Amino acid sequence: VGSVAALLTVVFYIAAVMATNLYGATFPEWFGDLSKSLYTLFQVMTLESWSMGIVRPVMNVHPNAWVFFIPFIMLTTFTVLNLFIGIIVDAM
Amino acid sequence: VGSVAALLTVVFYIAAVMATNLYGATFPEWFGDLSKSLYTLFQVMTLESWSMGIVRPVMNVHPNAWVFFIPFIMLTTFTVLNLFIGIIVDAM
Amino acid sequence: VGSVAALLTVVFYIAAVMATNLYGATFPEWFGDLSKSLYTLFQVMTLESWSMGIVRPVMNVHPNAWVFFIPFIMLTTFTVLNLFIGIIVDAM
Amino acid sequence: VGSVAALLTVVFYIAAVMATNLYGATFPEWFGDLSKSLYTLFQVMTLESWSMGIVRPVMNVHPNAWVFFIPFIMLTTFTVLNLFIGIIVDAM
Ligand SMILES: [Br-]
Ligand SMILES: [Br-]
Ligand code: NA
Ligand code: NA
Ligand code: NA
Repeated sequence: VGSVAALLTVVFYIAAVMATNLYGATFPEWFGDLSKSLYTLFQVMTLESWSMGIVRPVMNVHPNAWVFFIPFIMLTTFTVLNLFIGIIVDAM
Repeated sequence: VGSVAALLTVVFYIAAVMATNLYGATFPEWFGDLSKSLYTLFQVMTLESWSMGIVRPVMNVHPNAWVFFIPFIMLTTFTVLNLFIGIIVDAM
Repeated sequence: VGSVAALLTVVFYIAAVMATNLYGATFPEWFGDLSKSLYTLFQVMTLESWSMGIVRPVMNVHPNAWVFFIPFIMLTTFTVLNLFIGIIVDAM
Repeated sequence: VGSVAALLTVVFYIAAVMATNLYGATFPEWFGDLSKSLYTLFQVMTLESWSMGIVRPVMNVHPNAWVFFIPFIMLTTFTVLNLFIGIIVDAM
């Protein structure tokens, strides 16, 4: 469980650094600093307004933004589910 | 199953009291009384418009609001999933 | 699996009849006929805009609407998850 | 796991071709080409704004659009969950 939880933290910090660099200047409310980026990527992970609210407005400036966000979703959504199931099975 | 269901009820009432106190005055439609608070925190748990609809408007007045909401989500989303899986396994 | 799938169909039709009757006149686009109601309740089940998009506008006319929708969500979200897990385990 | 992952890829490409053909002319931002279609159908799968954001605007032009989208959701949401659970069990 600890290895999976540490993997997600490292992935979350690398992604939030990457997103600050890529979309910070063009989208400062969502990715203007590391803290705004970490909060936004958490929102993207929970799936909340990920496309209509964040990704589509971003893609109008950065067409390839889907190469960042879609894999981020596919990985974090799998890892979180694997972490929760892992913690539940270990507690049993 | 009963212990997990009781844990969530106690956590839900403490959070909705806390939210009434913190955000009630500045956001009365969402946290103006305990009943509005319990409804909103349920909506936050289901992930529905949690960030674009509630948390981002709140953070514009209370910058640290994420310290309340993010852990609330992480805990309730884990507990509910643990309660549903627990009820399914016990029925088998 | 068949018993769970039949339980959800009966619950979905009873709810969609109830919602047509209760909210049809005041909210015709969402519950004006049985077909619009069945579609809306499916959207409510997937959690999509359930509160900001449907339930909050409804509650402004019908304050108690949460007594219908919250249990509907709690039941269908549990049943669907139980049906999917049940179908997966039976296939193994 | 490989058979389930290949089934989803074939289903995703057939659906995105079908959606390009059906809704491309009337809704070009969402289904104007295969690339836009594949992105939108992924967003529909994650449940993000599927009804208020995409399906309801589409249904105002194509009333039967629900015959495409509802089964697409029911199938992909089941398959993805079956793929993730399958990958987790195989890793154990
Ligand atoms: Br989470
Ligand atoms: Br479903
Ligand atoms: Na959602
Ligand atoms: Na969801
Ligand atoms: Na939403």
